[PDB]
Amino acid sequence: EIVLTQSPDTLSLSPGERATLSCRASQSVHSRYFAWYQHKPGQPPRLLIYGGSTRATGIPNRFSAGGSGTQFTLTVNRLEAEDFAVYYCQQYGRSPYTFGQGTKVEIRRTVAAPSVFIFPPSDEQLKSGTASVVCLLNNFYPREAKVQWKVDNALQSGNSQESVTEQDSKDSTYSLSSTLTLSKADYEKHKVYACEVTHQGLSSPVTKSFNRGE
Amino acid sequence: EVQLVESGGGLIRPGGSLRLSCKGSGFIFENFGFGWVRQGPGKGLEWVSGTNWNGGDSRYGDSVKGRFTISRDNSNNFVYLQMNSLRPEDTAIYYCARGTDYTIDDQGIRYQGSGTFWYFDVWGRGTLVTVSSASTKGPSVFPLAPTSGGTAALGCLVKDYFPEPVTVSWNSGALTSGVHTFPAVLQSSGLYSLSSVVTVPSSSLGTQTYICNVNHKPSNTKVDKKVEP
Repeated sequence: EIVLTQSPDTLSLSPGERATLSCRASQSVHSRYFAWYQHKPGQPPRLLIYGGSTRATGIPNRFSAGGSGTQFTLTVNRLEAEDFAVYYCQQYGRSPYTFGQGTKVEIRRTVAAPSVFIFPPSDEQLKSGTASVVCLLNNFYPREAKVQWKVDNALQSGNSQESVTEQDSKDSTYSLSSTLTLSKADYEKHKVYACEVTHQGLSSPVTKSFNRGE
Repeated sequence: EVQLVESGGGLIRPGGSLRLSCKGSGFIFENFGFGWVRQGPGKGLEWVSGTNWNGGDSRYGDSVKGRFTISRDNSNNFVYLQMNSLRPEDTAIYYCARGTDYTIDDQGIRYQGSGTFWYFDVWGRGTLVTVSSASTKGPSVFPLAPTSGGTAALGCLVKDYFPEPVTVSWNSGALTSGVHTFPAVLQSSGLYSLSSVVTVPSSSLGTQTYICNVNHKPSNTKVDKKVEP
């Protein structure tokens, strides 16, 4: 079964710029058995290209595609706002037909450091017998940000989960939560809790922390 | 005028069955192939099934072969997806989609009107299918109590509900500026969790009260919680 691998994973571009998306197939596919789609959150996917290089109805000439063998490309000649979205290739050379994993094209803006906050477990949640520590990174750009948890200075691994909003429609920033989940028993066993954040807009990593019970 | 409307979504337990329907209008339904495509949470597009104009040629993604059957009724313009022996991994948004209105034989001859399922030019808005053994449950709402970038921040942790979705508002709903509600995360327990947060002036903490209004209709729950510095 043919596996399609798209690259790069994400592009940060601005209207008027060119985007070039690539798709590697794990087996040779003939030039004419390829399609590309565009997909924005909350809306149905949209066909852009079929037959390797043919534009779908209504699709303007700024989109073009082609390729053969094990590499196919889509180029958006000069980006507009609606073009910021996820793009997928699809092969129909051989059943089962398959899609690539997607490449995101996102809006480039000026650097914005996160505003960083840490929230300890509430009394309520503790009484109920669970313990969640939340680290908030608010309104930042670019997307890349490293969040590390420390408990009594021991680096944490495998016990946190990050959630991230869509790029903001007005200001093109992201916000992110990192949530550290502990048994109440372990929470009670330690004192210092800390979220350390590394990001382009900070001159060095920022740590927010609290001492349990203070 | 041209449209595809899906129906039949919903929550089913593992091992269960579910049937999806797609009604086509505004085009000559008989000429076109059709397919189903899905997108699981945080995942990309996955090709599920396709059948050609007269339903003679039908094919399946590897992960659903056997369990899923596509069919069509060219008389009433429906395409269907029968999904049996459902698994947690089948959880996804399912899209009905229109295929081509031609095909090409091994000899390179093109047949106008004999559509198939090579690619999809018209897509339904999609219907959600959730496969889980989790019991319907309302959320626990916990306060996230309060400076960075000039402000304070506070929020509500809405934890352990099923199913989605929940909705969050602040101070009854007049407060939208600076509110972020995060995408839900499915925890190991099979229940969902998220946080809702909002940034506010540090001086204004003492003066004004902050309450989050959390609604979870599936379990007809409503909860309002005050966050205190």
